Amino acid sequence: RQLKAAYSIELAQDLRAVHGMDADAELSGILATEIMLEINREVVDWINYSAQ
Amino acid sequence: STTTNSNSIGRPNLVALTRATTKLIYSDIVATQRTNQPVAAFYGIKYLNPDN
Repeated sequence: RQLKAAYSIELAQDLRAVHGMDADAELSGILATEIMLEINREVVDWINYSAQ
Repeated sequence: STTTNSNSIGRPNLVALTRATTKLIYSDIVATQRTNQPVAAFYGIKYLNPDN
């Protein structure tokens, strides 16, 4: 499983300013968390899939 | 592809104030002296020839 993300440099500046959060870490904090949720869903999904 | 159109700016920074004042000039153009009563009296003493 894999995922990608595309953030512009100027967005990193604006997000670092104004609000005050690093634009880079959020996408890493989103993609990695999202993938783990899907796998954690797939394990649950298979159980109901295979249940009698 | 998160551009800068996704993040919405907050309060714009106030960089500069701009007042408008004339180069007021009356200390140098006239001669001033504080009067201690609501009526100010100047003395004009003139030197006259025998023809006034």
